[PDB]
Amino acid sequence: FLQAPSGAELWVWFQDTVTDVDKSWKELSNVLSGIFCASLNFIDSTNTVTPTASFKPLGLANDTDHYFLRYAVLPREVVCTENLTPWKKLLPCSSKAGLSVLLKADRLFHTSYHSQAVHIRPVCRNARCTSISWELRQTLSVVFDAFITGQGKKDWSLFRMFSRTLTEPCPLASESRVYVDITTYNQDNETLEVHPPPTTTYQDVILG
Amino acid sequence: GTTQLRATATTLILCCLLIILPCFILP
Amino acid sequence: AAPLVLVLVVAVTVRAALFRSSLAEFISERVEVVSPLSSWKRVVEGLSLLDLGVSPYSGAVFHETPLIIYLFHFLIDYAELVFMITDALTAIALYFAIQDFNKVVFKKQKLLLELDQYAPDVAELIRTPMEMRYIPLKVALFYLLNPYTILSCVAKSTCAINNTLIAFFILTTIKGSAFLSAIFLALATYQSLYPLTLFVPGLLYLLQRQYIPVKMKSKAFWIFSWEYAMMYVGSLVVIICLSFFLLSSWDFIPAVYGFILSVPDLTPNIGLFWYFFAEMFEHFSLFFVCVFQINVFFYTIPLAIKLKEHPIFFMFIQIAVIAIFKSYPTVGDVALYMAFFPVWNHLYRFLRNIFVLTCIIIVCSLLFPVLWHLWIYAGSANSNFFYAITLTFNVGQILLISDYFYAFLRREYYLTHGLY
Amino acid sequence: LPMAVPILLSLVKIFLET
Amino acid sequence: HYQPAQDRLQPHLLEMLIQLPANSVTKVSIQFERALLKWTEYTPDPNHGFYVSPSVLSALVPSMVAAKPVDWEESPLFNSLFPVSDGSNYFVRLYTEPLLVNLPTPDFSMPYNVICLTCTVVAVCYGSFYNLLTRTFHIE
Amino acid sequence: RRALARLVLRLNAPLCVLSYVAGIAWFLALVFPPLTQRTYMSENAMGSTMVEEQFAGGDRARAFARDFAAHRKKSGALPVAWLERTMRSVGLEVYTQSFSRKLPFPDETHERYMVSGTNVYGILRAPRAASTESLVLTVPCGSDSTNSQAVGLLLALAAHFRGQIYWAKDIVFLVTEHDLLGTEAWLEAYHDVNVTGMQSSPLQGRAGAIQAAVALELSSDVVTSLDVAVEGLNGQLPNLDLLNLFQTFCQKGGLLCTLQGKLQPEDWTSLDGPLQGLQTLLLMVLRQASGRPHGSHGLFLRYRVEALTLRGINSFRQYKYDLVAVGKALEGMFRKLNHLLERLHQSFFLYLLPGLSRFVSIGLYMPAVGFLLLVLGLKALELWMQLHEGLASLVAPLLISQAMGLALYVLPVLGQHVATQHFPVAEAEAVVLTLLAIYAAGLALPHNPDRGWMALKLVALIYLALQLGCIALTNFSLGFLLATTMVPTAALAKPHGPRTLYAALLVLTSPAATLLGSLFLWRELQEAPLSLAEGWQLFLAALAQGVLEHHTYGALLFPLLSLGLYPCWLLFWNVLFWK
Ligand SMILES: *NCCOP(=O)(O)OC[C@H]1O[C@H](O[C@@H]2[C@@H](OC[C@H]3O[C@H](O[C@H]4[C@H](O)[C@@H](N)[C@@H](O[C@@H]5[C@@H](O)[C@H](O)[C@@H](O)[C@@H](OC(=O)CCCCCCCCCCCCCCC)[C@H]5OP(=O)(O)OC[C@@H](COCCCCCCCCCCCCCCCCCC)OC(=O)CCC/C=C\C/C=C\C/C=C\C/C=C\CCCCC)O[C@@H]4CO)[C@@H](OP(=O)(O)OCCN)[C@@H](O)[C@@H]3O)O[C@H](COP(=O)(O)OCCN)[C@@H](O)[C@@H]2O)[C@@H](O)[C@@H](O)[C@@H]1O
Ligand SMILES: C[C@@H]1CC[C@@]2(OC1)O[C@H]1[C@@H](O)[C@H]3[C@@H]4CC[C@H]5C[C@@H](O[C@@H]6O[C@H](CO)[C@H](O[C@@H]7O[C@H](CO)[C@@H](O)[C@H](O[C@@H]8OC[C@@H](O)[C@H](O)[C@H]8O)[C@H]7O[C@@H]7O[C@H](CO)[C@H](O)[C@H](O[C@@H]8O[C@H](CO)[C@@H](O)[C@H](O)[C@H]8O)[C@H]7O)[C@H](O)[C@H]6O)[C@H](O)C[C@]5(C)[C@H]4CC[C@]3(C)[C@H]1[C@@H]2C
Ligand SMILES: CCCCCCCC/C=C\CCCCCCCC(=O)O[C@H](COC(=O)CCCCCCCCCCCCCCC)COP(=O)(O)OCCN
Ligand SMILES: CCCCCCCC/C=C\CCCCCCCC(=O)O[C@H](COC(=O)CCCCCCCCCCCCCCC)COP(=O)(O)OCCN
Ligand SMILES: CC(C)CCC[C@@H](C)[C@H]1CC[C@H]2[C@@H]3CC=C4C[C@@H](OC(=O)CCC(=O)O)CC[C@]4(C)[C@H]3CC[C@]12C
Ligand SMILES: CC(C)CCC[C@@H](C)[C@H]1CC[C@H]2[C@@H]3CC=C4C[C@@H](OC(=O)CCC(=O)O)CC[C@]4(C)[C@H]3CC[C@]12C
Ligand SMILES: CC(C)CCC[C@@H](C)[C@H]1CC[C@H]2[C@@H]3CC=C4C[C@@H](OC(=O)CCC(=O)O)CC[C@]4(C)[C@H]3CC[C@]12C
Ligand SMILES: [Mg+2]
Repeated sequence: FLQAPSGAELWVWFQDTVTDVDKSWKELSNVLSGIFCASLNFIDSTNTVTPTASFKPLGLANDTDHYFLRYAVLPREVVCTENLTPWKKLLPCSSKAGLSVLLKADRLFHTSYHSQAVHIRPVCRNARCTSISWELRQTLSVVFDAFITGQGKKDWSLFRMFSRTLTEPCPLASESRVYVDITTYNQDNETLEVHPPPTTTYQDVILG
Repeated sequence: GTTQLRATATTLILCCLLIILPCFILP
Repeated sequence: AAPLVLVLVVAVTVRAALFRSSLAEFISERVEVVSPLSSWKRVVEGLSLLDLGVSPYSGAVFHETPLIIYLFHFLIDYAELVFMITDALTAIALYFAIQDFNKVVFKKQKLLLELDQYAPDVAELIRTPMEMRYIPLKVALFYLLNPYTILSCVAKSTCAINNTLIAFFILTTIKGSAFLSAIFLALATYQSLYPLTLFVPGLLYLLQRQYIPVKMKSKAFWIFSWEYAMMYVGSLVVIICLSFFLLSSWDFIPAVYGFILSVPDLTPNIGLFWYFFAEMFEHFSLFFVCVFQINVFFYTIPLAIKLKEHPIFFMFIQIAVIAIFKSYPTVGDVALYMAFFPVWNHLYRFLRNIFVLTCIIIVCSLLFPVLWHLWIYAGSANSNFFYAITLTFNVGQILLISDYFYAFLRREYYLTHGLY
Repeated sequence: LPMAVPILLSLVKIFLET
Repeated sequence: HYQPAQDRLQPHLLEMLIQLPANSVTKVSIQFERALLKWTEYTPDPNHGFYVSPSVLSALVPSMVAAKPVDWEESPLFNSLFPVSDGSNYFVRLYTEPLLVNLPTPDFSMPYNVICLTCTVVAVCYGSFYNLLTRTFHIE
Repeated sequence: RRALARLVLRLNAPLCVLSYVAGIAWFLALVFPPLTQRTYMSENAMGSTMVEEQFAGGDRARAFARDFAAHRKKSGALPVAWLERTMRSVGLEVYTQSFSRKLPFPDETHERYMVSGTNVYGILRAPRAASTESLVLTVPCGSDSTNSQAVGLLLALAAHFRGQIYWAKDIVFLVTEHDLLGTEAWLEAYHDVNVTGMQSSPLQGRAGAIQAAVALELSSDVVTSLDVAVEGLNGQLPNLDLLNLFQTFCQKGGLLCTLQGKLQPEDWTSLDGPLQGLQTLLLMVLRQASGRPHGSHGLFLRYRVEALTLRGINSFRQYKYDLVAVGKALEGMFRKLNHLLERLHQSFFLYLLPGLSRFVSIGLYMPAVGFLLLVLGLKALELWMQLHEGLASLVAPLLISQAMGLALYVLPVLGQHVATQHFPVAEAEAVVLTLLAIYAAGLALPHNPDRGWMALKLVALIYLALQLGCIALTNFSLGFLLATTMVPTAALAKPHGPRTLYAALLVLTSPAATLLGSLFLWRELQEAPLSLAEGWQLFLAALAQGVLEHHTYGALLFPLLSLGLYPCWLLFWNVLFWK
């Protein structure tokens, strides 16, 4: 669904009203370093690039002038609890309720893959899409290895994955759902087995 | 423990100075 | 002459055979043979960058002058033919320059023999036409068949072109031609900054040839020196201004001359600047780079003081000093002043420490590839091994040049005061 | 120091001669 | 589109729009020469190597089946990450592996000795030329 | 000065003899405590940490060994389908590489003319890290009904390693085919360097920059002693840290590990200990001078990856160690290698080993070669000053010797098709016979005045000193072995004197004679004598193998010798027989 390069990756889109894109880039990189407890102050002219045809805006865009785009990546940056705690403290529930309680530092980093992302972009306020609304999307993708985590158990569970089970939804959220992929690519319209009966079953064309 | 970077005064400065001065200037 | 044609044919055949061999790729990538300012891959890269609309001087790979890019835009094909022709042309220019110099020095010797200015019994030191017959041929043979020159032209380095320019400057200076000598010296200074030091030897030889005493009270000396200096400066200014218009920008001046003077690459070479500045405290970087680039221009004035009446030996020593203390030295640069050795081989009897220094130079040269391979590819050696080889090579070069200088001084003293 | 050893000798010789 | 790097001021940037033929593997290779840096310009672990940033692959991969227009406020959050322009194509941004390359390294313990040795080599020429230019021959 | 020159003239022979004896004695003193040092760790990344081995899959390794042996017997070659299924079962990311090559001539020892094979390797992607570093555990498998236990233990180790999270580097489990040929093909394809002309399918999976490798050869259910081989291709050696890592686990696990097949205790009693030290040092010197890759690890060192070969032997010794113990040692070695935070740069890369736990660095054995080169330098100085007391006469011997060296290099590989048609000999034997014939034709000089011969001998001495020093820097053992035999005869040779004695001394120290003496010394050191007939047979086999390896793996012994050391010796031959 979402892929990120190893280490830190920061690409930003400045407004057309800005003048010193590089100065704002440096200031923003230092501020983000302070916010997320990562050594993003190492983003310099030696790391920064300006893609000419890649990394188009992910939200509503009147025009695409790449003069206002900066993209930097630090492949040796590490991610740990020192970076997850500021990330977890930016959520309204802040790991006290909802799905954020499943974010246990020990279990999340006992994984083959682990990515923490913060995306800010403008989206359509309504279906007419005549107005601008600001969206913040904080995502966390992990992959649990079948041999390391399972150790031959061959049965998966929320408790076995996160050392914690869901108890209550986040009271602030207007939608808190868990989607479990149950598609069998070879079997004739059969589905995977889930112990608790799901609320509903939803089918659509995802990733082709 | 460790070692800081310190010049080898006796080993090299003396050798590379007595390779120049007595070889060329003084005698 | 027939022997000159035979030597030219042998050299061209050897160069072509090595061009078509499988060792061309190996030679082309040698740090001793190519340099950041003279590699052929960088010429191809800078020519390819212009096809993309990118100025070749916006990167850190291309460091050659606009004249080279103009020459190799038309002559990107037949590059090996171009370099073979440049080597042959350098050989021809050196041959004729030395042939005229031999006549000039024999006329001088006959003059002081008629005036009886020499010692009563210096017959052994007297130069004879029989001994000078094959000196011009040996000068062209020590350059064409030098392994350094063969490698430098098989690798397709512009060092061969810069050597050709210096050789033509020597030829024009020896054959009068103040205008052509100034133009060729300006062209040589264009490619590398250091050859501007040859201005004093060229001026001294021109004044001696035109029979103007080099005296402070003399006015003809000042007039001729001013004409030569103005001619040189004008020929350099015109070249700079003209080659500005090739890309309509001044970015070549940094990428070439600031590169030469500031040594930003720090890439291994036979020189002494690569490690000194890799292993260096940043407190004294500016001071020591200033001192090291002063070193090249340091000896021209004191050498002119002692060698006022011997300008060609002064030019040979200056070429050797440039080749030794250049920021980015090359075996091709070293091979230019080893073409002058047959000229000064009459100094052999007064040459001490010749066998040991020649053996050291040969050992260091053969040991450059072996220790470079051990450091880089085998991984069992450090940069210290290569640094030690460069130190020994440069010490051998310095001692050899000072040894020839000492032999020259001994011969002059014996001629003046009396051999026993 | 190798630069200054012969220079000082020359200056001392000049001082003695003057 | 290619921009050249400047020492200590800019990285190399190289963007290409390649057309991958069906049922094929396309190899994109470019040559590089490792550079020797100053002894203070290396990382605290200089024998570990230097990381080359992972490459970015943007493409419109064809899809097995066509996707209907989606409503970002009535669809799962994993389906609204990227805007969809064509029904039969979806956008993917793959990142390749980081590359660990080793540069040639100086000694890191030889700044004083190298200064001494190179200065001695220079002083050899200085002293020899000074003697030859200053002193004059004498008998006995 | 003139007095110094006269003193050199008067004392050339005693000085040369004293220098040669000093070099020989300095080499023979390398095994004594003042010069030899006990090995130490010197790498804190591996010496300041410890590992607790939990390898218990000793029955899985045996079951895998039986299955692999049965499937190899059924297939008649390396079982690819079974290997790829078992690696998938244990959880590796299995791949397959198919390679092919045509040898210059039939290889009698390995019974191959055109080699086609497949390499099977599975990559254990390191969790919590990107694929940037790699460790290789390779089993050299050849058509010899061996290494099945090694393959089983490799698969069991992979199964144990797969379930762990503490891996900072990917682990490649490589099962080669056709012994070192498959390893060379895999390395060439992995690094995308076409160094030997091997044909192979493109690699689809890589594990990043390889940092260390261990080659495992094991053909028994239980071992009685582990053996470590360090000398690699072209006399190259791994970092001493890898050897110290291997040796430090013998004490930990109570294992009995030997170097060169010799177990040298730490008693170092002056009566017997230096003799075993000298035996091991001489075996190492000969093995390093041969320049051939003795195990699969030898081909790894060319790519700046430190490699080791751990053979297992079952040799009647009562205390038989277990496959579990061997697996524990391998697991500890790989875990400590994983503890490395950078490439191995500490310890040493140029050394000699007079024992498993003793070493001599380059600054302590270099005088042995330098003293021998001092003889050549002194003789060259003497000849120079005697000359100071002829282009035409020199150019003919120089060109003839260089041309005959070039013919010795180029002709034998070709002409086998031509020679076999006319002569009742095989394609492989024709190469060796042509080598010998050209070697003798060099002795039979066609073309054949003091200054001429002094000049030629001076040139030859300078050339020989250059070659000996340059070889000694890259391969000390080869340089020392060549110097010890050629320096005394090169110095002694001159037309005025006993010509028969000088010719005998020159022939008996020619590179072919040096190779024969090296083979005899090697067999004598292995406590296995040689008669003249079997010694000649082994010499012919060595010639064939040395010619073959130059093409197959890129060994420098054949080209270096036949192009530089043979013409240089022919120069001394022409000096002895001057016009
Ligand atoms: N908790 C607690 C803790 O612990 P504790 O307790 O504390 O404890 C522990 C600790 O410990 C430690 O300690 C420390 C450490 O350390 C570590 C380190 O590491 C690193 O380092 C390293 C490095 O790497 C290495 N490399 C090394 O190196 C070295 C250095 O360093 C030193 O210094 C030295 O050694 C060097 O060297 C030197 O210096 C040398 C110089 C001196 C001398 C000079 C000379 C003079 C002159 C000469 C003569 C004269 C002339 C005249 C004559 C006549 C170095 O070494 P190397 O490098 O090895 O090497 C050396 C060199 C090189 O080589 C050379 C050779 C050359 C070649 C050849 C030549 C040429 C030849 C020619 C030919 C012939 C001719 C012929 C002719 C004849 C004919 C007939 C007639 O180098 C050099 O430089 C050299 C020089 C050069 C010179 C010269 C040139 C040449 C020649 C000339 C002569 C002659 C010729 C001519 C003529 C003749 C004839 C004629 C007649 C007349 O070092 C180190 C080691 O040690 C580092 O680190 P890294 O990691 O790397 O990095 C880091 C940062 N990033 C550092 O830093 C550190 O520190 O440990 C140690 C140990 O280690 P190991 O590993 O075990 O070892 C290794 C070894 N390899 C210790 O020791 C210490 O202490 C601490 O620290 C800590 O860690 C701990 O903790
Ligand atoms: C004759 C013709 C002409 C040409 C030629 O021949 C033909 O001439 C020949 C001749 O001319 C040769 C030279 C002669 C002189 C030689 C000098 C020699 O250096 C000395 O070499 C000794 C060898 O025993 C010692 O060095 C040890 O070398 C071991 C390897 O062989 C290391 O193993 C050990 O260091 C280890 O370090 C880690 C510790 O845990 C270990 O216990 C310790 O074993 C080193 O010894 C260490 O050497 C260091 C210097 O590099 C320090 O001195 C250190 O001391 C420590 O210092 C600490 C404080 O700083 C203190 O707390 C601690 O207690 C001390 O232990 C000392 O242990 C000694 O040391 C060191 O000097 C150098 O290698 C080579 C050398 C140039 C030779 C090179 C080759 C030549 C030119 C030959 C050449 C061909
Ligand atoms: C190809 C890659 C690496 C190759 C390395 C080789 C490069 C070496 C090139 C140049 C090094 C030379 C430096 C010193 C040159 C000396 C110049 C010179 O001519 O001095 C001459 C003196 O020559 C010498 O003394 C040097 C000779 C002694 C040692 C050299 C000979 C042995 C070396 C050979 C080794 C290789 C042999 C292989 C086959 C040739 C003067 O001679 P002359 O005056 O004509 O005598 C008559 C008197 N009236
Ligand atoms: C006659 C014509 C030519 C003759 C010879 C030509 C070929 C010679 C070429 C190479 C021979 C030189 C041998 C290289 C010496 C290597 C020694 C070395 O590097 O040691 C290293 C340390 O060395 C040093 O400290 C300084 C080394 C200075 C070397 C100076 C002498 C080298 C050559 C001198 C003359 C050689 C023989 C000459 C005879 C004709 C590593 O030391 P270590 O043992 O690992 O560490 C232990 C504690 N520090
Ligand atoms: C044909 C010949 C006669 C031309 C002579 C001109 C050179 C002597 C000048 C022209 C451009 C100069 C360079 C222009 C820029 C720089 C960068 C400068 O380094 C910096 O970036 C520092 C900038 C700062 O100090 O603010 C160091 C001097 C250097 C190499 C200059 C050195 C002197 C150069 C080569
Ligand atoms: C051009 C000719 C006719 C005059 C003689 C040249 C040298 C004797 C000196 C005079 C001024 C020096 C330059 C003065 C200033 C600089 C800037 C300096 O810039 C840096 O600090 C970057 C390099 C570094 O610090 O390592 C590099 C050396 C350089 C080019 C110097 C190199 C050596 C130079 C050219
Ligand atoms: C390289 C130079 C210095 C020497 C020339 C080669 C030698 C290493 C070879 C040439 C002839 C060989 C000898 C030929 C015959 C024999 C007899 C044979 O010994 C025996 O008869 C064993 C004892 C017994 O008689 O029962 C095998 C060893 C020996 C001495 C050989 C030992 C090795 C020798 C001396
Ligand atoms: Mg270290």
